[PDB]
Amino acid sequence: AFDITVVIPTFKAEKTVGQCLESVLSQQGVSTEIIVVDGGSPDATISIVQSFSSTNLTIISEPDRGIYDAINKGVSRAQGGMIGVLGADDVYKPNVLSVVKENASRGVEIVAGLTLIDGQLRADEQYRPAALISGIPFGHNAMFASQEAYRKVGLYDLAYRICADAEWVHRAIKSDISCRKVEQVFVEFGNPEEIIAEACSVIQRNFPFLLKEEAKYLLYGVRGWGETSRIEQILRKYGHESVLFVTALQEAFPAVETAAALEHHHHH
Ligand SMILES: C[C@@H]1O[C@H](OP(=O)(O)OP(=O)(O)OC[C@H]2O[C@@H](n3cnc4c(=O)[nH]c(N)nc43)[C@H](O)[C@@H]2O)[C@@H](O)[C@H](O)[C@@H]1O
Repeated sequence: AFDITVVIPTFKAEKTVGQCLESVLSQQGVSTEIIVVDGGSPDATISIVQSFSSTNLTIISEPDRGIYDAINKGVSRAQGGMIGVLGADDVYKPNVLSVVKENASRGVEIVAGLTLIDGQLRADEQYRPAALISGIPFGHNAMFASQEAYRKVGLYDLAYRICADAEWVHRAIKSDISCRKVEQVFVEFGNPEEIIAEACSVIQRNFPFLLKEEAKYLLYGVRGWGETSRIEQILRKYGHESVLFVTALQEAFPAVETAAALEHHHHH
């Protein structure tokens, strides 16, 4: 019934929710449903959300198990053709929703754009198997996914409080969900061991034969935070387990092509 659904999880968002909503309601060229999933804010959040045009805006306000629980409730109710998720500290840039509608017109399942963070572009990676030894390849708040993409992939895994976004996109890649990356900014905004722990866990969900430290090595290698002289060793160790894994490494690290060809030849 709507081109776009925007799911906005909120808790105590009074300082910025107005700006968030203004970036959504101002979007021209589309019909947009907004679902605000509030976790029981005691501040001005609900009143401010109510200060906007309510025609296509639903407010859920009730306790939840966190951001991704709230997102799941919103996604589950969404009626739009493409579904985006915006945090209250985020803004969509002008004309972004019309750009999503235009770029979704041939039936791609995910349309993702660029993200501006503290005035710099997020260092995005390609949506491909190489992302499976990394994190989320684009900003989650720059992502729009269709009803069918959510039906096929499913919901966000609440076990991940930091990286459920990455884990969902990794599932999309593994499920061969189609994706179109648009080279335009869609969204603007401004404990490391826990983040690293979750990111390594997400990678092991793709490749369960990896030790945590090997998942970490691969993540740091693809992101450029660490060295790569052990990639070939990792490839020899596990290549036989999974053609997807061999593919992921040869994409991430094209210099290991001669060794990856050898894994393919012997095992796949
Ligand atoms: C929206 C998500 O934000 C993540 O940023 P991440 O710093 O964790 O989370 P924050 O930026 O602090 O909060 C994100 C949004 O969720 C709301 N919020 C925070 N906690 C809760 C909660 O317990 N329940 C509900 N209903 N709302 C909550 C907050 O008001 C804000 O709009 C991204 O990493 C994800 O990719 C996605 O963009």
